[PDB]
This record gives sequence, C-alpha cells and structure tokens, in this order.
Amino acid sequence: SYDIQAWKKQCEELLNLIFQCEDSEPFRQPVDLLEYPDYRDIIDTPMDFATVRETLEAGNYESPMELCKDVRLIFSNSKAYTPSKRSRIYSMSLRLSAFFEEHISSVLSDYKSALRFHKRN
Ligand SMILES: Cc1nc(CCNC(=O)N2CCN(C(=O)c3cccs3)CC2)sc1C
Repeated sequence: SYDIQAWKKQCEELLNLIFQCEDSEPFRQPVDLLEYPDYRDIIDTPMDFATVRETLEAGNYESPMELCKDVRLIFSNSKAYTPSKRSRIYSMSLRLSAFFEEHISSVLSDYKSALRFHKRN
C-alpha cells in the first residue's frame, strides 16, 4: 500500500467526518475574540478545523504529520483555555480528540511505510 500521495484524500475524508460530528461545532471557525477578549493572553497560536481544511486544499501541508500537529493544537488550545476539566466545550474536545486519534493512526502509518518503500534501494 505504497502510495506516497494517498494521505491527502484520507485527511479530506476524516475532516468531513469531523465536520458532521456535533462535537466539532465550537472548533469549526477561529475563536470569537469578542466573546473571549482574554483568549490571546492565554493562547499564542489559534487553530480551528476550517483553517486546517483550507491549508490542506491550498497544498500547504507536505505530510499528514504537519496536519496532525495543527489538529492537536486545536485540542491543546481547548485544554489550556478551559477554566475546569468538566466544562462543556473542553468535554467536546476530548471526545473529538479520541475520534481523530483513532482514525489518523492508519493514515500516518501508511504514509511513513510508503516513504520507507520509496527509499528501500
Ligand atoms: C459560529 C462561529 N464559531 C466561532 C468559533 C467558536 N469558538 C469558540 O468561541 N471557542 C472554542 C474554543 N474555546 C475553548 O476551547 C473553550 C471555551 C471554554 C472552555 S474551553 C473558546 C471558545 S466564530 C463563529 C462565527
């Protein structure tokens, strides 16, 4: 299964599943800085799933590892901003993280396998 390009469509499809999850609602667009005016005091690098999809479609990811870093930043930003570990929006983050990690594991393994096959000789 040694297609070096296959990760891109696999990531498009997973982003589609994440957009159809009710748990993604708060993470679809960049945070509302009018409702959270202290948000940039806490969070240095905002990230959201629309920004991830646009960066993919622009051809500005070279690997699924770079996409995975930006998705993991959505989740670390939610954990850093939350005033409590039982909060609603943080709770949605944990379920969505578990879903994402379950699905991205094979995408990463197949990509890394394809690159090793390319350099085999
Ligand atoms: C429809 C629409 N949606 C937008 C973005 C909505 N995102 C936020 O407002 N967040 C999500 C990230 N976040 C958190 O993780 C936490 C808050 C509380 C505990 S954690 C802060 C609030 S803008 C727009 C036009």
